[PDB]
Amino acid sequence: MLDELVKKELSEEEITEIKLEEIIKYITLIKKSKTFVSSEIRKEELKFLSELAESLFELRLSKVLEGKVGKGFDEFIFDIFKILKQFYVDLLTGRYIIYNDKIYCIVQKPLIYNDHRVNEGDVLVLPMREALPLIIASYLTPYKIDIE
Amino acid sequence: MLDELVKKELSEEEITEIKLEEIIKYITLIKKSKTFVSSEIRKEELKFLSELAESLFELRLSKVLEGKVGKGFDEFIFDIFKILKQFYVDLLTGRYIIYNDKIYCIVQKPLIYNDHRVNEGDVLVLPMREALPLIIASYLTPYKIDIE
Amino acid sequence: MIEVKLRAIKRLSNVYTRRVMIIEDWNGSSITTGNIELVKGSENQLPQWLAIILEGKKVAKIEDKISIEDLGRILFQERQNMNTPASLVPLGKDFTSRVQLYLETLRKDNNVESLEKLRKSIGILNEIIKIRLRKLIQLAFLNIDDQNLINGMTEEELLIYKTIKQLIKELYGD
Amino acid sequence: MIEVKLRAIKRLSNVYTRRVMIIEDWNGSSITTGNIELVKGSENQLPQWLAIILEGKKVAKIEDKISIEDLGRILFQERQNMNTPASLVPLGKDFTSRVQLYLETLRKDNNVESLEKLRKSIGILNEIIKIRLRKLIQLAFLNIDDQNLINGMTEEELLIYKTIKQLIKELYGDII
Repeated sequence: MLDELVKKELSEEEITEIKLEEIIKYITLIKKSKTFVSSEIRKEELKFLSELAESLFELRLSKVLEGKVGKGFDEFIFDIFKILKQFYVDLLTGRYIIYNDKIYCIVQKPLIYNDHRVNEGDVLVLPMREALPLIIASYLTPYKIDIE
Repeated sequence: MLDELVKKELSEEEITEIKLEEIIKYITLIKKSKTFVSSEIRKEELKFLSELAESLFELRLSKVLEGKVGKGFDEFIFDIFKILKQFYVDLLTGRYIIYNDKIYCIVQKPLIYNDHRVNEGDVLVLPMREALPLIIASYLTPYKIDIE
Repeated sequence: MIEVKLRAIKRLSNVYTRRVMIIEDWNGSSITTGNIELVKGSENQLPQWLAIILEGKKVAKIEDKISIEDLGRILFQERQNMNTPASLVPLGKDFTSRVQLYLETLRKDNNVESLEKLRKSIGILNEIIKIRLRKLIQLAFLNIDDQNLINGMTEEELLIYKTIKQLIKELYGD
Repeated sequence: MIEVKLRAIKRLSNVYTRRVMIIEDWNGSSITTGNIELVKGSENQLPQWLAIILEGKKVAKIEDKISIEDLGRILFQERQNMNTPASLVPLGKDFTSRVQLYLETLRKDNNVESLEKLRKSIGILNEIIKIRLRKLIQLAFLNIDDQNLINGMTEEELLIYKTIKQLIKELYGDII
């Protein structure tokens, strides 16, 4: 249950190993409950369960910020967080080429931008607000300057 | 340098408004310095600036975790963090259809997945570690089970 | 500083077990408790969120509610040894949740008596919080790990106590 | 969240401004200061990391180092009004880093006189920390106008002070 996962996350200093099998088991329980749980109880319980899941995310992400190593089903979520941090550090240390709010990027996979086809190896200049999601999705990588 | 932004972030409870022009100012100085700053001084200095950039990210993300509303050049980074949070809550509250480690998603833009072309409106069942980056890049949107 | 953990503690308290005397038959289900069947004249243990729903429907009644007399008694016992840091009254983990529910019901009724009783309760709680914080911070500054004292702290107070202990040890041990 | 602020404080101490006495002519550059020209006999202000680099090259000498005589004077002034929470001696944000530098040079010498000054300085520091921490905790509960007192705190003491005031306020809001 979610309350158990939140309670163990508060008491432990390290990030608890929440395996994917346990998450799939609890999601199956939620789906099965639709057969027996009334709509009134299910609606009120959704608020308290979503608040517990929200806290579980916050507690585990706080430990990631403090320096704890994340392991479990949500490791792919923490990896996205590390990409956000590395983009942040590269940007402030001048490793990127910025024109106003746009950034130079190298295309990794065939992509359609502004109704135009770009292929792997091409260079695209586009706002950071649109480049970073495409970086996380491995469609783009930022053009890097070696300031060392 | 970046120490100005870190000090102000460390003293105020709310997220400081760091305009993009402030970031451009420091990036410009880092770029110009490569022509007249010795490599010995510049290497040690860039190490300190990189650590200060990490701290600025960590301090502002800590305030986002607590509920503060962020405004500034890095607002698009915080919005991605909220996408990770909402995906986490929706998953643990049974709002997504999960099949083994995969998840049902609705296609939003033309997509090439596994060398196969899919278009808007199509449904794709792919692993979560691959689906979430495509959700952030607006190529996919997870199929949300309507309650009741 | 500890806003994330304070919310997590509060949201955990909505699932804490509460004693309830069932007054009307009712059978239903939830994700937490599964299929349950209640019966009149039988005390049962339910999560706090479910007990509040069943109390508003007059299905059952919550028994272990905090009162203004309990707050005045805690304040009195706290003033007897105001300068003694190791004289915290043992409150427990459910004290904060029961107080939050007490102020929630008074503010929901919106009666005139609920307003003046609320102001009197806030004045008592402010005196209780200040005195207990004086003792709790001093215990952290003195660095005294007493298992009997730690149990007497609420979850929120224990978090504050450990945060300042670790902050002093890290800053003046480095 | 305290761990994030600890790293930020430790990383800020590298860029504290230090008053340095120039002993040898040297013109150089850095990203922080740009191109600067240092002349003998003139005091200048430099970031701490750069002042240490120029000190190791015998280019200049840091002037505002802390000493055991300074530690004894601070302990004396702190003892003058131990029960007064608003009687903190103004130290500065760079005080902690300067003390760590003075203690590190005493360990580097490895002399009998240096190890004796190291133990005595640690003893004085312990008494200073005890007195200042007690005044700091009381100051956090007093709710007084604290602007000159905040300026007089070190960076680590300011973190302790504001963390206590924030924890008290957050517990008040969570209960009330």
